[PDB]
Amino acid sequence: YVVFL
Amino acid sequence: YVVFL
Amino acid sequence: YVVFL
Amino acid sequence: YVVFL
Amino acid sequence: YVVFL
Amino acid sequence: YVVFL
Amino acid sequence: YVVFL
Amino acid sequence: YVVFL
Amino acid sequence: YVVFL
Amino acid sequence: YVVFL
Amino acid sequence: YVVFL
Amino acid sequence: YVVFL
Repeated sequence: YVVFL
Repeated sequence: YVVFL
Repeated sequence: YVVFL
Repeated sequence: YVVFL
Repeated sequence: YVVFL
Repeated sequence: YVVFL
Repeated sequence: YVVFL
Repeated sequence: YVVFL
Repeated sequence: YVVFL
Repeated sequence: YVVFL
Repeated sequence: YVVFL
Repeated sequence: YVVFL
């Protein structure tokens, strides 16, 4: 799981 | 913005 | 699953 | 914008 | 910002 | 688990 | 601007 | 996937 | 502008 | 994943 | 600006 | 993971 913002 | 899972 | 915005 | 799954 | 797990 | 801000 | 993934 | 703007 | 996928 | 702006 | 991961 | 600004 990865989120980049 | 990116989300991956 | 991937979302790019 | 792209979504793929 | 990034979160990965 | 990693978060960078 | 470029995004690639 | 690539977008150039 | 170009998008390819 | 890469974004250049 | 660049982000890559 | 790398960000340059």
